[PDB]
Amino acid sequence: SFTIGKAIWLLWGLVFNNSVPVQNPKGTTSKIMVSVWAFFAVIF
Amino acid sequence: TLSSAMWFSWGVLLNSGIGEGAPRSFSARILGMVWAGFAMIIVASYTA
Repeated sequence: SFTIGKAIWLLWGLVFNNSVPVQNPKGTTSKIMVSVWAFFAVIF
Repeated sequence: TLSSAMWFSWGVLLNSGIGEGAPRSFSARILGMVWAGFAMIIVASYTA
């Protein structure tokens, strides 16, 4: 149930002081990648 | 539940939302509480 549009929503919300509920991924690699993106967002 | 207890620290330090697992035992919850504390008192200071 993970499309290619329901991921920009998550990452935009995360970059913008995550407050809206979204649907997290399930793969381990995707988990590590969204974690790296979170580090990016906090630094930015 | 070792994987969840490993994900918890990264998910509480990086302001992420990956992983949904919380400590259950009371004797280990309080410590985790102050863990969240440490989070703020580093990152905010950094910005300052």
